[PDB]
Amino acid sequence: MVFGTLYTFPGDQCRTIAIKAVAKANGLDLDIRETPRTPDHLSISKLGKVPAFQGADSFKLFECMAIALYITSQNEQTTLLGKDKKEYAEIIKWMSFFNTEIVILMTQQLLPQLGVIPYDRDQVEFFANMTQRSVDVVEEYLQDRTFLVGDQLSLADLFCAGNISLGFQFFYGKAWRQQNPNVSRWYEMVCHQPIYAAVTDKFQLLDEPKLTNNP
Amino acid sequence: MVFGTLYTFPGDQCRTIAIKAVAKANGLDLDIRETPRTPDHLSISKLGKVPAFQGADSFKLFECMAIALYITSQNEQTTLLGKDKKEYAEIIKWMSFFNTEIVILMTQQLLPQLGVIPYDRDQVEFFANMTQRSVDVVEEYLQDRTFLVGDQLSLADLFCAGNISLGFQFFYGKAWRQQNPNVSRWYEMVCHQPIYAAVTDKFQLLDEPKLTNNP
Ligand SMILES: CC[C@@H](C/C=C/C1=C(C)C(=O)[C@]2(O1)C(=O)N[C@@](OC)(C(=O)c1ccccc1)[C@@H]2O)SC[C@H](NC(=O)CC[C@H](N)C(=O)O)C(=O)NCC(=O)O
Ligand SMILES: CC[C@@H](C/C=C/C1=C(C)C(=O)[C@]2(O1)C(=O)N[C@@](OC)(C(=O)c1ccccc1)[C@@H]2O)SC[C@H](NC(=O)CC[C@H](N)C(=O)O)C(=O)NCC(=O)O
Ligand SMILES: [Co+2]
Ligand SMILES: [Co+2]
Repeated sequence: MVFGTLYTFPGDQCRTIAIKAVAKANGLDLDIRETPRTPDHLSISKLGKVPAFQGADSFKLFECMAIALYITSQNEQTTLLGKDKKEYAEIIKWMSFFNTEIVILMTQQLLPQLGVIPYDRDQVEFFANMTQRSVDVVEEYLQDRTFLVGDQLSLADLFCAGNISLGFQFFYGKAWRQQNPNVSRWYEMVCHQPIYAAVTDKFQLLDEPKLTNNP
Repeated sequence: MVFGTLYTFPGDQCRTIAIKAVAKANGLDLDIRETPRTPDHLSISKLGKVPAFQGADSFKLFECMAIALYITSQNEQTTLLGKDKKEYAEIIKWMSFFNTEIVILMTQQLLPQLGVIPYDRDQVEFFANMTQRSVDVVEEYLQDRTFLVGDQLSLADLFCAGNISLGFQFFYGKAWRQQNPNVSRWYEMVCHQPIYAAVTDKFQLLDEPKLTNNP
């Protein structure tokens, strides 16, 4: 049957992509609800947050790290969670760093520029630079690394790549990628991994950013 | 020997307490560096963030979820990570919810009121209410629950309780706890668990908040 239901947004969502990806790779069918905050969704996430999950099990879950790990752990033969205890902890590290130090800061750079949230050129400039100072850590770490953790694809590669896809959607044009070659290579590499390509729209990159910090 | 070194702040820190707690419970000695951002600390966390960890191993880690899980997983007999795959995912859920939807929002309520960060009565009021709307979820969930996950103490109880201790330090006086009985009971219960009491200053609660949203 269907393994469970996943509440999300239409298309590719930065906190959802890995969840779709490892579900397919683990052979778990999912019912994708692309309409958020129905009675069913609030039953899981009272604050109405995407992603939210409920199994056929009828087991309930928010948050994205928890859902991704849950679905992944289903296959006991998976190689997406590290060789050993250290690589696992490392997978946890990158997943938490990307989700709090990159997505949360990039969100406050972005929403004002879409008119969701009040706009202040200086607030937005702050977040843009705080977001990039966190991405700079990854650029640097990836100097002469292929994968975020260990020597093969992990959940961190999938989950993090899906996270940072927010920036490739709006801000990271050719210039930015010239300037940030390792993150760009690694991101473009994870996007072409079949597990990840299978559950996403066609790969596409900005030429110029869709956004600069104008209102 | 010492199992590793932990960079933190002096005294009880909301993202550090569980890490100390499960290290002791697992019989791992830790060298506690209470002076952040030395050359050694930046070697782990280039952004200078607490907690950061390095084993005698010389294995390196930030972020707090990753460190806590790493140290905990050391004992293969631990009961702090759930009976099964669901309870594990649940432990991951509460750890991520407390760390992003409570600590991050409570931080922006708090820092302006300490003068770390610019102050705007309305910005602070926003965060205060967004912080409480996330805590309300826990109040509600804990109605007729003892532990966050399963039927015994887990890492989520320890880690989350340490997180929310920020609020008990500054904002949550007798009034607040009258108003929010389940979170209060559960917090006060985790603080009296010996594993957690062992690595903290004496238990103490506000009468009146140390802070209201004045500058
Ligand atoms: C970037 C992709 C996300 C879109 C974000 C939307 C968003 C809105 C709208 C919004 O109000 C905000 O982000 C948010 O959710 N909280 C927010 O305002 C309080 C914020 O600044 C913040 C949150 C947490 C910590 C610090 C600041 C911000 O303005 S993905 C869709 C959203 N998902 C999540 O937020 C899940 C997060 C959780 N940690 C997890 O599963 O990992 C979402 O559902 N937003 C709708 C909403 O009303 O909250
Ligand atoms: C609440 C206990 C924390 C104290 C927070 C201090 C703090 C300062 C100072 C600061 O600038 C800020 O919080 C921060 O770190 N980033 C911040 O500004 C960009 C912010 O608003 C934010 C961060 C992330 C997502 C959204 C917003 C905010 O003003 S604990 C000590 C601090 N630890 C961490 O931040 C670790 C977080 C990581 N996810 C993890 O290990 O889990 C710390 O070291 N702060 C110092 C600093 O300069 O960053
Ligand atoms: Co650079
Ligand atoms: Co109430």
